[PDB]
Amino acid sequence: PHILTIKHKRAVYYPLQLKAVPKPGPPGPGEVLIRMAAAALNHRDHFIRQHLYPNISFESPLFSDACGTVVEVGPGCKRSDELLNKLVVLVPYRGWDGDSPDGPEDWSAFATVGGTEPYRTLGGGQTWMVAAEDQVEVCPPHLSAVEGAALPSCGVTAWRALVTKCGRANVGPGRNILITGIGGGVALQALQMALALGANVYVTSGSEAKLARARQLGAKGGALYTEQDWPKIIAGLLPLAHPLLDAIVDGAGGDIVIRAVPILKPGGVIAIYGMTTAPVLDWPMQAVLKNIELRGTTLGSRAEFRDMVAFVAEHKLRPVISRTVKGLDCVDAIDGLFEDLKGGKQFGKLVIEI
Repeated sequence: PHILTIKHKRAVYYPLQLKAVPKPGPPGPGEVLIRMAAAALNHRDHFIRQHLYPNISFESPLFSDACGTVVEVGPGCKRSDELLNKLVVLVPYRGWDGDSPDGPEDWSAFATVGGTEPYRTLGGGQTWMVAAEDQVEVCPPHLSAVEGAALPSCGVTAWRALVTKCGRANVGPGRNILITGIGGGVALQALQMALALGANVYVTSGSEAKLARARQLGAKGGALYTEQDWPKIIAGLLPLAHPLLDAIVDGAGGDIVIRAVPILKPGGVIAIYGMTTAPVLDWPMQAVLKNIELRGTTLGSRAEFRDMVAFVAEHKLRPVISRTVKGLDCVDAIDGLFEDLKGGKQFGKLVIEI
């Protein structure tokens, strides 16, 4: 019965602390007890380690991705027979319900769990977890604990960025979707989802090895953003019957807007979920004239999460996994997965078997 948190140090990097804590008690009313099986590391957790993320905590278990087996259900559980002795996935947030799709109703109530305040009971870096029967969803029956762990926070982000940010009309048969920086956690998730939705999915990478792996997964074409004319290369791959891109799922920022306007249809959506390059963009006047909308997105509503797992459970989508450390005890191995995150040279998710 352990828990994995960061500890104080003094441009910083907090070391990992393995604390032995008592086993959680019986589940309260409407709560379920979860035997943790696997926790996936996410890109957000790297900024927590350098304090570049708001509301970090030296007491909350880390990782926003948790997958475990519900062992005990509490009194008054309406999803009891649905969750008992089954693998479930935690929603990686609270304070965002399905009745407000545009965003959380109260920004002061919304918080991202995992290594942050105030929800110190929710997190993947722990052997046990007690949580509400509404905060978990039934893990797709075809995924292992490692695969289920790699889904929640990067799946609902990609799911929302397609069906709501881009628009279901833009992720269908005959539509052209560019997904920049294939190999990242979020870009891979949408690569599968946009293909299963029926789009003509094209990708962008920095290495020729990552490009080929993307074509192995179903990418109808790709380019290299290291090439000074990558919009024109992607432009050439588009069919004659529809020579333009419908929407873009970018998570790098940079010059994406000024590069993509000439190859994007009027009314094209640039659904941005991250800005790794620079914390600012470049909005040209040609994006205004083309009625182009840069739609920022992050995670998703509670209904969009439930919608997400059901879509993955139906078409049997599986996430690519890069590495996997067998043991929350091995803190040096878990630390190794952090250096591999910073390097940005990866393809798939980095998970930890609990």
